[PDB]
Amino acid sequence: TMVLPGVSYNETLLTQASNDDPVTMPLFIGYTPPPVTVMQPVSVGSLTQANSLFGQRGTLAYSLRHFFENGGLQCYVLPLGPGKGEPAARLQELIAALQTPQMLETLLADDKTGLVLVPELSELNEVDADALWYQGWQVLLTLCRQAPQRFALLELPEDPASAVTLTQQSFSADQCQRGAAWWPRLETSYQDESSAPVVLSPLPAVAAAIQRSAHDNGVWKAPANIALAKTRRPTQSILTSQALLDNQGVSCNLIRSFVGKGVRLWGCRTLLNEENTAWRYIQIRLLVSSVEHYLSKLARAYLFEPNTAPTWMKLKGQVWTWLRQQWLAGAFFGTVEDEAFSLSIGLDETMTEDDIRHGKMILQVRLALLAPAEFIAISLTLDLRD
Amino acid sequence: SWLDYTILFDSNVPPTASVALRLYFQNGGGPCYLYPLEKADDNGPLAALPDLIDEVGEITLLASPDPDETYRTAVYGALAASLDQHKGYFLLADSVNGDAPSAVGGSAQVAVYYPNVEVPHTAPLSLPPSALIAGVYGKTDGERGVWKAPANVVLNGVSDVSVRVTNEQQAELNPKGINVIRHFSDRGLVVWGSRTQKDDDDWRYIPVRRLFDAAERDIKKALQPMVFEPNSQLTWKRVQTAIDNYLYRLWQQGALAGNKAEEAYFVRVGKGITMTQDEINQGKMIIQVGMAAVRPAEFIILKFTQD
Amino acid sequence: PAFAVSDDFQGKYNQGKALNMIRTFSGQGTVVWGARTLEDSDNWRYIPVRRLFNAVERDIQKSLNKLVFEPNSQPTWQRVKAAVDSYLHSLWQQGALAGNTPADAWFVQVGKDLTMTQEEINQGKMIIKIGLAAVRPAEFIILQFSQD
Amino acid sequence: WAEFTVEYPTPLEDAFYTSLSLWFMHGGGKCYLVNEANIADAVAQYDDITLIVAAGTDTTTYTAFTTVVGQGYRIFGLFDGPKEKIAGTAKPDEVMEEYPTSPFGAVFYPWGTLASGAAVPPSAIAAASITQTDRTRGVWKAPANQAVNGVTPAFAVSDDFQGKYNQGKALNMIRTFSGQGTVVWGARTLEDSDNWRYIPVRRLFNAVERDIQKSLNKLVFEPNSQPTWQRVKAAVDSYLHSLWQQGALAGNTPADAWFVQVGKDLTMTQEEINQGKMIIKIGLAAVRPAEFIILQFSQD
Repeated sequence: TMVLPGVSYNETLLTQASNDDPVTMPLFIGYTPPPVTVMQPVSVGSLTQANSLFGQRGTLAYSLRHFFENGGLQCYVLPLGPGKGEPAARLQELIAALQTPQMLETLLADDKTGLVLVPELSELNEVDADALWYQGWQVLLTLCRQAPQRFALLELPEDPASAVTLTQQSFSADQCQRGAAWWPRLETSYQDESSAPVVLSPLPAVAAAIQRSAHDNGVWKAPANIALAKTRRPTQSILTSQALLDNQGVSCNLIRSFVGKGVRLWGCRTLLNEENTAWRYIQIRLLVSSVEHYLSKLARAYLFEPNTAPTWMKLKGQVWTWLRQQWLAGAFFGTVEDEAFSLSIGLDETMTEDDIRHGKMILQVRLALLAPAEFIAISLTLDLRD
Repeated sequence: SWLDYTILFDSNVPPTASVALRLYFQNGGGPCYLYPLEKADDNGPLAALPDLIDEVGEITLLASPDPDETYRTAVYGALAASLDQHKGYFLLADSVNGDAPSAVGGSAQVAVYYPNVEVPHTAPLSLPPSALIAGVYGKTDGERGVWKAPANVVLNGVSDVSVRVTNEQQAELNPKGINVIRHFSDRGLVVWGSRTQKDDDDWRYIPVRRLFDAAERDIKKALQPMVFEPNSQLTWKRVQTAIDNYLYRLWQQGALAGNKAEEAYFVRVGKGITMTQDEINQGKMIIQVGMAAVRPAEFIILKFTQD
Repeated sequence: PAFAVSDDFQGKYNQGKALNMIRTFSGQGTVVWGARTLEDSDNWRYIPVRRLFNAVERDIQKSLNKLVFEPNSQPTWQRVKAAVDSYLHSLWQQGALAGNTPADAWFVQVGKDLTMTQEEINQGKMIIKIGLAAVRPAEFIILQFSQD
Repeated sequence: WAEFTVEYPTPLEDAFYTSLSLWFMHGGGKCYLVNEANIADAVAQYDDITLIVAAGTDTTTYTAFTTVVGQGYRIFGLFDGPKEKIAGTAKPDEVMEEYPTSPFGAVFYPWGTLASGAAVPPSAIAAASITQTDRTRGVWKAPANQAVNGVTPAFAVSDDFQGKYNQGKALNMIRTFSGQGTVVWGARTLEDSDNWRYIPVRRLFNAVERDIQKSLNKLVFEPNSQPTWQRVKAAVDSYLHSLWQQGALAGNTPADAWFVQVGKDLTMTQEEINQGKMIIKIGLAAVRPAEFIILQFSQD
């Protein structure tokens, strides 16, 4: 019938620590340069790591080499098999390889890149390709569309009207939210086993600074005006291509070789060929997505909560804590926090008793927006002064 | 999805059913059903079709992506009777030429999209657009809701229309209301017009028809648990409130075209009003409810003046 | 249930008499369905309105067995009248029989010349009458949409 | 575990052996084990039984379960899911009617097969989540994120076959994630009703009164007086208020978050006082589990 003091030990915890953001991670999705899987993404430490595995030669393997030698941070590699030879066959079975439903089951169960990249589109210039330019991208658009937050990365045909008529085509807004191209494909200083340049896609030199500027500056500043490392020049300037200047098809990203400075990147404005939606200016598309990744990062923590107003307040301190720093890190607009970000969870401010008895837990997330300073509208005034 | 379709079914080689169904997922997501039948005049399973749709409680839209006319008009007449007992259907249809089909003559729930759309495949094959236009209703109800007419939405992935329509015969086809797929230079192909078939001022618009069709199906599904309760007064105020708190939430998100007053609903269930004593004995209830929906804004007129 | 009946085979057996099928729905299952007795007259349908009158008198008849052979006078008439309506008022708040202003829901009366006149008092009879309006099931629910 | 091991030093593989292994792996308590023939008996005796597991035993089990709730003894039983691999192409409800509907129970499909040993019914497995729930915090907390140890589900189920069976009834499959591993998932009773979904809010009132109804047994045959009535009211409200300030029940100004009423005519009028009867009544605001999460963006 008796009982001891029951000293009753217990303890508590710690650890918000979740931080990752692997949206800035790129994926190299080429074939195998001739014993990997045909299907899995593979992390890359370095070119000294990865390009020494399976040859520094191939198509991927140079654009492998063209990544960290342009200052990459880390890329991922999804090999695709020994591509056949006769690249017009290889780069159309690839479509049938893309037409496998086996893609998204490795893509939706990937959650470690946000950057979808195949640099192998230079062979499309070698070989109707414009339909393959079209419908191949149409695959890539719908993939990143049905992906939660992934992003297609393209390049144009350097030939005019092969790209112009390509831009002259029907595309939904949601895919034009996610995906862009670069018209000047690059003459690298890579040697084509000879004196010849390896004319590579800009895409690995593109991807290197992206996560790096996302590492260094954060995403919110810009991608552009970045001198490129191991390239002789962009193979074609815009001065010899007065086509694509018609802004009736969707926008591009130009790449320009400068005189007193390097080949500076000259385009960041998404294929929403549009003036008012804040879904041009690619960094804006991607700044939100990592925050979405960051708020999903903590959303699943608060999973089977109760529906109480104090339990709302527990989250309300957190985001008010977190984004404050981030706006004070200059990632966001506004000189006060109140115009920076605003929260609106409440009893009938987000929810109702129906959603209390449906157990919904709802919040309204506000943010005001910065803008980059793209153009220089100078006016002069002499102002006589007698 | 498209993944589990490849497991259960197959893609053959000669054959347009596998092509017309993958264009549904590229436009808008969501699951879908399918009912395979082989012979057009096989009126065995065609008579056994409408008593299979009722046991699944969800079915809202109806379509048929088959190319030719003899197969589609055999279907459209098979389930044409199942539209007028008010369970909540809304089918789609295509037109073989410049006028509407006559298998369903005049009804409040049809919609006709005239020009058929082609698609490249290894000569490009034509395709009746009733398949991929079902997927574009799955995006508008996502972000904008039911009460927005899908017109400015852009078709996601096509080459060109089969026949190029111009504005001078748009004037003829926009009455006798049938819709149209248009082509523009800057933005490509786009759907255009959101008018239903029969043209009295009761329901001439797709969303005003589809707003009353969805508001009934949600309250009818939840009154089914209370269908044998006594007809006293405390039951009346509990039903009249749960309907009041449903239209008020839908009013304050911009779907009932009322002003800043309350005048968007007059739900009443009393006994002095809306009923009397002698139909209580043959047990009944009467729910007089009424809304004031919002109309789409077309024909914007400027009329500049000097002062 | 061994069979799956229909939605409409209920319909032709709902008038005249009261088959009252047992039908299984989605979600809630194997439930009973329909509460109707054998006649169709507007006084006696709806099985719960029969059992309400069937059980509201088997407790009054059980109690009044200890009140027989009591003097048929004035203090008796004001005591049964004040004891019955105190049972109905407990039954009106519970939602058994419907009506506002609970003088409208029932009535009880007992007297000398409204009922049981002088000659049938001399034979010993003590007659009363009470009447009350019960509730009925909402078997049919119709709902009307409009635009106003 | 000790007298269990002096009973069973013998490593069996039958599910009850795998149960008490798993049960006492999570601590476990003074838990009983009666056959499929003597359910109601000790329940009528032992007056403590809170949980009813399914050790793969259903047929007489469900009847005896619905027997005692046919007299309503304030318990929460809980059942097993079906054995293996619904194809999910079709057939969405025909896996459910084999289980009696009640506000009392769920099935927890995947047959957490316990890769150390034999395939364990998740009646035993989800009870371990509860075992580290009440030990963690009470009953109103939903045992829906307690992760169990070394038990492997037979099936890594879905999100959509999961999602399409979240409704109707109380499937409540037990799904392995990252981070949280083989964790319990989804909390809902058999009816999808506004009064009863969300098993802890059912189990709250399953627990809210068996203390009270027990406690006042000492208090009958007492003079049914007014100063009795107020005094009885005076004890509960504070115990509620604690339990409110525990955050077990929702609602500010907690005489809003409940109410309580007892008197001479607002409750328990004259002749039934004269019949000895007293009636009381309360009603209250409880929490509801935040099962779902949506969230809204805007750029303003």
